[PDB]
Amino acid sequence: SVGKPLPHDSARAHVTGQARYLDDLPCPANTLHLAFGLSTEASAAITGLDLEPVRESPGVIAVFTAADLPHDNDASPAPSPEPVLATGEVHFVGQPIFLVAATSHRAARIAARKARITYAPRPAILTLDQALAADSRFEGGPVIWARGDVETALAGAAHLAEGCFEIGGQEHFYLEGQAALALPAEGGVVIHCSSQHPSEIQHKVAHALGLAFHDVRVEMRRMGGGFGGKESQGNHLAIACAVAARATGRPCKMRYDRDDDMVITGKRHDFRIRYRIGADASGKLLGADFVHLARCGWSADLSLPVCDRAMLHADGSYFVPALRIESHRLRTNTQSNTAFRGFGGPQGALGMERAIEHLARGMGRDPAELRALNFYDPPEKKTQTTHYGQEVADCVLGELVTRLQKSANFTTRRAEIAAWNSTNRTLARGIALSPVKFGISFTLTHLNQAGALVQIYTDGSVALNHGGTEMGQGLHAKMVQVAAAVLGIDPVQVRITATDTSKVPNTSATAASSGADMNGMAVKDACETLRGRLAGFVAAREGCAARDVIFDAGQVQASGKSWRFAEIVAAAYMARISLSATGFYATPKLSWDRLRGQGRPFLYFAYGAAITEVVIDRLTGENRILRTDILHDAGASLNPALDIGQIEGAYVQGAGWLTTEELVWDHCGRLMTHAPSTYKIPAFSDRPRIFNVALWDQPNREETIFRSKAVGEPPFLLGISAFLALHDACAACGPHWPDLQAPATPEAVLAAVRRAEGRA
Amino acid sequence: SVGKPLPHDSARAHVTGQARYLDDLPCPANTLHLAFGLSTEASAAITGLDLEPVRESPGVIAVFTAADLPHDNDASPAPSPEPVLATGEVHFVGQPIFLVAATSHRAARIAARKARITYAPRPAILTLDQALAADSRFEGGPVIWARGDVETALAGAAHLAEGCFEIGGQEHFYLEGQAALALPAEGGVVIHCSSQHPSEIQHKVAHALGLAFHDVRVEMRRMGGGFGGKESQGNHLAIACAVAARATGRPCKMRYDRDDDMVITGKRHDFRIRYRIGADASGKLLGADFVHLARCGWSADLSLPVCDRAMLHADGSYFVPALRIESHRLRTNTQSNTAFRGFGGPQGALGMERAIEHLARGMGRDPAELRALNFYDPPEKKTQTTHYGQEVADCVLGELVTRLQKSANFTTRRAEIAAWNSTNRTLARGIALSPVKFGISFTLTHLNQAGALVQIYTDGSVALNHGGTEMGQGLHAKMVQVAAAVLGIDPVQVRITATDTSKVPNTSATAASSGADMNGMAVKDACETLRGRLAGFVAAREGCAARDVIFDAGQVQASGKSWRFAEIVAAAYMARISLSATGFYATPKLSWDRLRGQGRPFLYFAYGAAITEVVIDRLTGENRILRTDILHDAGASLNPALDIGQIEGAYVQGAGWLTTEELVWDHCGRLMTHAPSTYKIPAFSDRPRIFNVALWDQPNREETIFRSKAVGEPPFLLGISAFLALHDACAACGPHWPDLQAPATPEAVLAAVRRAEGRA
Ligand SMILES: Nc1nc2c(c(=O)[nH]1)N[C@H]1C(S)=C(S)[C@@H](COP(=O)(O)O)O[C@H]1N2
Ligand SMILES: Nc1nc2c(c(=O)[nH]1)N[C@H]1C(S)=C(S)[C@@H](COP(=O)(O)O)O[C@H]1N2
Ligand SMILES: O=c1nc2[nH][nH]cc-2c(=O)[nH]1
Ligand SMILES: O=c1nc2[nH][nH]cc-2c(=O)[nH]1
Ligand SMILES: [Ca+2]
Ligand SMILES: [Ca+2]
Repeated sequence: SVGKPLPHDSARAHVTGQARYLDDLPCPANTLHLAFGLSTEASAAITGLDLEPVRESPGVIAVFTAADLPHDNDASPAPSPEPVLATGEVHFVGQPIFLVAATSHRAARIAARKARITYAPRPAILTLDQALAADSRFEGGPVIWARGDVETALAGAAHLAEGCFEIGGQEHFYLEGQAALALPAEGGVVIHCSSQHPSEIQHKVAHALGLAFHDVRVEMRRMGGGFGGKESQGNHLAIACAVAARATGRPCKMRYDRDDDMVITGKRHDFRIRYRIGADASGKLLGADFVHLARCGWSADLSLPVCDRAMLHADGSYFVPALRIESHRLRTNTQSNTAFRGFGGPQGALGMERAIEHLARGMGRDPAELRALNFYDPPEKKTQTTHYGQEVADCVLGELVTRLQKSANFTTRRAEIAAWNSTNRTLARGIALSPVKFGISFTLTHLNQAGALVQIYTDGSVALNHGGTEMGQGLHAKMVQVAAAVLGIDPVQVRITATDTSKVPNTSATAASSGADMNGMAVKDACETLRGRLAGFVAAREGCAARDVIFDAGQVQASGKSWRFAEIVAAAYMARISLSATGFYATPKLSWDRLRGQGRPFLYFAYGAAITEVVIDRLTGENRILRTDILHDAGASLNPALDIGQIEGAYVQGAGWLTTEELVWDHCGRLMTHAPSTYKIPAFSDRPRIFNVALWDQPNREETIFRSKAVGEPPFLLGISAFLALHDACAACGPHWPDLQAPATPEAVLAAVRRAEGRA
Repeated sequence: SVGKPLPHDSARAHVTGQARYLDDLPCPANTLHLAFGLSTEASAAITGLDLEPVRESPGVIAVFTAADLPHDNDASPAPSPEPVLATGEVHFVGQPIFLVAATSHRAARIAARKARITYAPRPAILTLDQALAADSRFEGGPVIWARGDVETALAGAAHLAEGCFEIGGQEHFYLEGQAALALPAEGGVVIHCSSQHPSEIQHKVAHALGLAFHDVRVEMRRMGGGFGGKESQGNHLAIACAVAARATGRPCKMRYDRDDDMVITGKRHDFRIRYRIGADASGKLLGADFVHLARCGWSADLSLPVCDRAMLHADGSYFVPALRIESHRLRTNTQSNTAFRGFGGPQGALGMERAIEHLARGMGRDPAELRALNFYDPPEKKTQTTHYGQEVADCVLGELVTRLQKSANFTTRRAEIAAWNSTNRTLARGIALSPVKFGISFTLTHLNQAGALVQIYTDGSVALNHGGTEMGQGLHAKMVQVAAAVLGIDPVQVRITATDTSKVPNTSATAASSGADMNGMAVKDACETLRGRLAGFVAAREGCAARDVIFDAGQVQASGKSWRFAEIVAAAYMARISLSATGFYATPKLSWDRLRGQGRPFLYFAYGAAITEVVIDRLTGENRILRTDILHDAGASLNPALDIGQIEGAYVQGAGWLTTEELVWDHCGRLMTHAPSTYKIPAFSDRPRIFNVALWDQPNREETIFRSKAVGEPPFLLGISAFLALHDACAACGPHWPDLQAPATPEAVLAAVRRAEGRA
């Protein structure tokens, strides 16, 4: 079943509005609703906290403060704490300071605004330089990795390019907002939330309430979008909900209004990247030296892994004999940044990407050959390594880009464009090609495990359950498909159930594009046990050997006789053979050392390429993507439709990141862009007018679920091509380095134009 | 932990009203409430059905009729159907005809009464003779089993007794009544209910909705008692709930008001038992021939297995060279009878016990030696068999009864009584010893399976889950105990979860006193798995063998180091070892054939004995139990507290059965006793004033979880001593056979008195 383009498991339900998300679930009439009241300072001591106006507000029932917290007060996904309710001082504008449970969402919102709070302000750190200045950082100092000796390499280099440039963050904007609900259930709680990580929600709620893990059960059936935004900031909602619940005696739900959501949660780490890169006379890179300043926010969240991944991707798609990264994870008084599709990767990649382009302009070379010339070697003595020392044995980049350029009519188009430009004085088109190599697996190694539990009922139908969470990316269907493929029956007999830490325990968050790779195995593992039992039984019964019992298309065949799967199961039931099983999986071959920067942190890499073409307006910088062509490698895809879709969506999101998406804070730290009316994701019409997406269809070298390949994050990096192209257009307008910053808003583009035009 | 007298798992919650049973669960404001409208005819064709008044009644939302059922209309636990709504005709007073769904339980009841129905009455069959007469029956004819040649045997017997007697049914009176709730959950349903058989609730709900099983989940956390009454009559409530909820789009609950419950559900099968038994001059049984007429009601329900079980126990505790049974299972237009603690066994045993008393009286012998003399032989060439040919290899009655007689001062007490009676002309005391042997395992062999799913979280706590359902009998403690023992940690670390068919599938109803025998094994089975993975891991890590890793008391020990179980678990999680496992178990050695009456239908036999002392008043029949002494064999008890408890309570209920519980139908077939005000269970004061219960402590010969023994049903048979003792007091008043019938209400006793007295 694996391999066919079947629709998402809740397609119909989405499309008629029966699919329920969290705020849709029915709940008792006495359910309360909650809202945080937030700090209005970027950095201060809290000096007075009068809440009387709060308690007195209509419909309100309980109000909460760090002191009311019965046990832990900490939602951080990492060993250093992050209070859920402020403990004496605040650190960014948005930080929740107390919590309100009233008889209605509005009510709670309204009350949250009546507090009388006095602060003793303090100097605030809002910018990388400020941070740098004040040595405000995480991990007691920057992280440095080095392979070879760069300064040597670069001092003696025929060509060179130094450059510095800004990469702005990005707000997830998941259509369904953060949200959760908790229901006291004799002794313990049951939380429903919209999170990518129920096993953690469990852990944090448990600690928040002083309960052993077994007294807390998180169920989560679907999220309306997550993109990393829900890898951890689901914690504050769950904690508050469980805590209000334990106190008031009653169910408590909490959902952030959009404005709150954007102000409180984190975003993608914005980066400043400073690079020197250099090459040979023939164009082979000689070395690249990089410094990453990354804006993490006021607490650790997942900065640690994120910045590790960006370093880990600083080689972009190329082999480089010497390469250095110095990675500062700067602490600042603003939203605590966190995961976002790509998890650092795009930042590191775009780093190398910008440079190599700068390099190419420098030597009047065509960027594309320059790249193509430095891709890692194809597979099949001594294989090349990355700067962290992992052999790259499966890079099909050379082949693929070639194939893409042909199919995209790359060369010819390039000319048509030059011409067209030369005849225009107000508009310029530009086009670029960018590649992608992304590694698969958590860099924090022991997260790479998954479990599934499978049940077959006497009427032959099946209930599948696994650790992943469906956030729109088709995970469940793939897992259904794998299961139906391994048991030999039609998918229709397989039903998916909601994710539930009481059914599969100790899960990792659904992330690192590892949802399907791993859960897939786990389910397969369960289904294999089950199938095993069936064959054993059939065999003894029909005298003969298990391995000749065949399950296919809903039918079982043995010794010339054949029966319907149901008929087999019923009979195993009568025979008393267990029809239930768990299954589990752990990614092999991984080992690496973060501090040393050496090892094999990944199983295999994902690749792909994209050629985008755009036009810009020389007067105002207005601009847009006319056409894009992608060719991306999803292994032996488990579901081509489902994959094409992630590819298309990711691309858009990726581009979105480098074009109109822009975060802005005011001089006092306030988030100015905190609502769709001022934070602008790709709207329907920004879709490329011609959008060709196709897949490289080749098995994965490594032994993954049906030789497929993760496909959720990788494709997000194809967005770079858009930025690259945007920059090709500026370059066409003058002979200077456009030095286009990201995000490329029109103001930004217009600025690049002028530089290149030499008008300042 | 196994072996300690620990409290029930939910004792704190029982005692402060926090434990929630089904009607306590909170549910959405829009939930609807249901009630059936019932037939008022014992047997007729439904000719007209005006429901208009119903739809018109206040708060009503939907009304249903067989025609409205969307798919199956059948709630029977057996191959022949039993409609949930009546189809054209009715067969007893109480049979549900249509179904109302209103915005409140009262509203529903009230509307249920407004229908205008016209019937076309038919002759009804209400008594055994009638049915016998009309050849009204199930299984197309009686069932006969014969071992040896009885006629021959009897004909040539030094001693003989023929007698015939009635045994009455019994209403469960579970303190929480039948009840269920169904929640549409996108495409499928979730049922909560109060039932001993969630996997079946699943089956029937599914079939009624037209859904594969996998779209139906039943969760059942605890029942307020079941005693058999919830082995199958949970079905109608669940089907109706689900059906109403498919149609109205909203959650529907249904619980039966007492009066309804007693009129609609079934009761223990009342019996008429005819016998001839005969012996040697020395007292050894020669043969015994038995006829069982059994009133099953309008529909199959579980008559089939029940009646098999009575045949199965017609040998009571005695070896009998020849013995025959003809068992009629007669259909009648009354409540469809069903399971009840003992499931036929008591009726069968009572049968033999009456007869051997009759024989004893006939030969001027003391019943007690008569019995003592014919018990099966102890264990340790050719071992005796039962009349179904199953060797009885573990009968310790001899040893046990002896011990009981002595500890209870039997003989001296017998004398004290004779004297006392001789000085008394209005009161008479009676005393009697009665033994029990009870087979353990469903007689419908493939039912004897169970499964469990266990989880260990990274803080070391543990979530246990198995297929059995808690109904007051202590199953979840015993299961927690086994788990804690096998894993080597303190029980506090293990929490039980609600029975849930999406977690352990395809379960048998919890019954046959086999809840723990089996789930215990399965739970051991998963724990052993998990403890296996842990040892493996410690082994590898500390180099050494797994069999030397030791879990005890919450601590793990190997090569001279030790750590806390939780430290092991966390370490395993980081090593990426699955901490989840299912478990399964199927009882071995069983094989037997219903039709022939031959086989091993049981793993082992439960035994015990009870001596009861009573007084009756020769004027009105009033009477009461003064003192009871029991010695019962629970194997190596999994929890002596919990086991003494089942013995106590069961004794009471058993006596209850043969003394004040009495069912009564009027000429039209209407149940006259349908409420506690007229059906009378033992009340506090009818407890024996001196009530000594003690356990026989010997490991089971068979390999049962910790060598323990089922103790749910067997001990109910100890009630028979109460009846036998009431009969001894009658006997004490005259030289004639009292012919005491059951139930021995005071009317009944007085009647016996007079027979004995020759006063008619
Ligand atoms: N439609 C949709 N796709 C998505 C997301 C989402 O929230 N919605 N989250 C992304 C992120 S951050 C990851 S890490 C992958 C997860 O895919 P996977 O489960 O198979 O690993 O989904 C990507 N694709
Ligand atoms: N307190 C209590 N004890 C009880 C019952 C009950 O509803 N409540 N049901 C009886 C019946 S019919 C059976 S079959 C056993 C179940 O014992 P087991 O589950 O451990 O097999 O409960 C016996 N004892
Ligand atoms: O290496 C990681 N990659 C991720 N992608 N999305 C979430 C991720 C995470 O925790 N770690
Ligand atoms: O043999 C059985 N004995 C039972 N006791 N309680 C329920 C039973 C059943 O289904 N079968
Ligand atoms: Ca966010
Ligand atoms: Ca009943």
